[PDB]
Amino acid sequence: KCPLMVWVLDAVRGSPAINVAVHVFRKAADDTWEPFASGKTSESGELHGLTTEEEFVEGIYKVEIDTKSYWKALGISPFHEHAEVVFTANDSGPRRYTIAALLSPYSYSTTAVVTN
Amino acid sequence: CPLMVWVLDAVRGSPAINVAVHVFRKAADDTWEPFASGKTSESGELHGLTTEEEFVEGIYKVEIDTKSYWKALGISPFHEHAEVVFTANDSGPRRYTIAALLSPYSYSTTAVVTN
Amino acid sequence: KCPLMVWVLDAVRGSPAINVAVHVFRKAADDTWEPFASGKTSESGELHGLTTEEEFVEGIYKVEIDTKSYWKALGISPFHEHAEVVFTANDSGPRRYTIAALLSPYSYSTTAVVTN
Amino acid sequence: CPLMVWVLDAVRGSPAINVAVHVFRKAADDTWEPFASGKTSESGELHGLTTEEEFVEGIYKVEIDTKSYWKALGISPFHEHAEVVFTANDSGPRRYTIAALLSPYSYSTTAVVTN
Repeated sequence: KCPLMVWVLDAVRGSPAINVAVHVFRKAADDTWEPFASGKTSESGELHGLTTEEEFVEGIYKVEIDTKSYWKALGISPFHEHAEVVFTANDSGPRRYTIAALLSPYSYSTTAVVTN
Repeated sequence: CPLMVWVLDAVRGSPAINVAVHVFRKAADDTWEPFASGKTSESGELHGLTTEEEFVEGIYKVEIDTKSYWKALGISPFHEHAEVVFTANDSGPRRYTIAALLSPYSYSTTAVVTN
Repeated sequence: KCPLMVWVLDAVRGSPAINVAVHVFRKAADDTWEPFASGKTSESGELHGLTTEEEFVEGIYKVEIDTKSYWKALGISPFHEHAEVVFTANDSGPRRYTIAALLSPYSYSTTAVVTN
Repeated sequence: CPLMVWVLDAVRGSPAINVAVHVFRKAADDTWEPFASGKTSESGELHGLTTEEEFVEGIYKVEIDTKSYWKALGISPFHEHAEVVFTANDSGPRRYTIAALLSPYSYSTTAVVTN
């Protein structure tokens, strides 16, 4: 159903990271990043419905997570401007991508869960 | 130095100083016997826990006292402590660096094992 | 509903970590760890139904995740015997705990998501 | 040394050797201008990227070429590269250590900022 989902967690509060802006880009033929989809994480730290199976073709995608704005709204001084997750989407049978990001003011981790 | 612990603070972006660390070794009776202990330095490092002679094969548990660290900084954390349990020197002596990255509700640990 | 859930992900395969044994213990008055609940992660890497709101009283709990057996079944030589997550469960209004663990052969990370 | 990069391999429990790193600085026209580059050593460290004089205030992007690293090891990874984007030296000169921990489908990055 949903081919690309983003989950964001807050490692300082131990909670979902709510209202985090997320911008997805697709690399164009001229090597520039073209806006593809965007949204804000929900109360559960999830962002669903970014794209459809039809539109999400093979290509290089960048998921930018606006971490600095998130920390600033919480009164915390962070290190990063934003987190970037860059990957190739490949048709190798049925696939769904979940990008999980765990945020700390001076650190972050990201993991991809790719399922059939 | 066959066993070292390095600890970083992901909130401050700095070494985690004065973090207590207790190391245990599993005895023949399956209990955890105290093996070594210390506190991280201003660089977040803890050296000199043991010697090549004393660090024989066995199952070791490195307990990093993260709750006491966060409490001293006025932060109420989730975990009591981080626990790193591993078999050491089962294919001969190795040097181990246990790296820990701390957040109030999360931590990560990684081992760098060198021959 | 479910007060304690465990999620386990595999950072080498980018997938849920399936059939991972998980043992939960509660610290007794004599300072020993008493078995409390156990199970295996599902096809989604989740373990639900470990306990009930009635049984999950305030106390110190240890969640042991049998990572070495998981890696060995995949033909991978890991560092840790198991991962341990030790925490105090506190009544501070309605609370649900999700313990998330991300596994690599020589590293792991754990995060707690505590919600109302 | 005001900017250093340390990279670890979470699969092998070892430093990640020969990892290419490219650093960019945001120009007045909002484009990313090449700033410095290098490869991690046998210890997983990359030193000497820049000097205190050249490392002025600005927004920097440290690109760690993780896909090329995993491909050279016969592992097909998820990410193209890891990207660490930050404002540097906005309250005066600081020393930055960017630490990255790599797995085929995951990575973590942490910054240690010292004055």
